[PDB]
Amino acid sequence: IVGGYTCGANTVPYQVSLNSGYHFCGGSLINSQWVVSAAHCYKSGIQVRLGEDNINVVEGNEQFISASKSIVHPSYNSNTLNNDIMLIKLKSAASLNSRVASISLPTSCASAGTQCLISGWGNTKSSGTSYPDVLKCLKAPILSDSSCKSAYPGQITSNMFCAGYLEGGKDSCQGDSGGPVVCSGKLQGIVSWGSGCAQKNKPGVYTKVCNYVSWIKQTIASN
Ligand SMILES: [Ca+2]
Repeated sequence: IVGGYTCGANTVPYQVSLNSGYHFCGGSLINSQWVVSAAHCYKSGIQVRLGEDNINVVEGNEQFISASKSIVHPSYNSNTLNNDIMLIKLKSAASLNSRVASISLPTSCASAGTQCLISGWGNTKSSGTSYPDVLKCLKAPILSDSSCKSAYPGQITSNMFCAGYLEGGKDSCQGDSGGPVVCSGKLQGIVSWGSGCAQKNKPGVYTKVCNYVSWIKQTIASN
């Protein structure tokens, strides 16, 4: 997260860290046994880390649970990043409390102008590299489809939306991939892609979760 603030320990209780020896992506806990992330975060051997703030220090509220199955969206296209969404089943149910909790799925899509919260452990600089150890947060609005398509001609599908600031300075960045975009208490987006981080006229692009609720629910109900 570039240009954000320190969330505060366990203030984003649905945020998870995907770990393969090191943090490599975020995700969101949608129930006691399932996490949703980006398909471009797929790899074998994932451990899901819940209840984290400092990812390099054991602080007492963590739960470390291995993944038992990963399901990449059937129509994911790695070249365009269309359908950039993945489900991860945990080997055992998480223990839900005030610091580890699930985030609701949306019943309706959020409209442009809605303010959302984006969070992650990604890079905090637009030029250079500095990775924080504690969770960072950014408040950002959903941008109009027109402004999003104008920023990225020929690249935005109906399964994507832009959020952030056209003037730059504030954005998600490398290492935030797969993490949540939460608006009015519902998961509306997944950190997907962009052109660099926090550059003028290049806002972040996010997977539009409201298009995938049926697939998510049917998949969880049969796996
Ligand atoms: Ca920790």
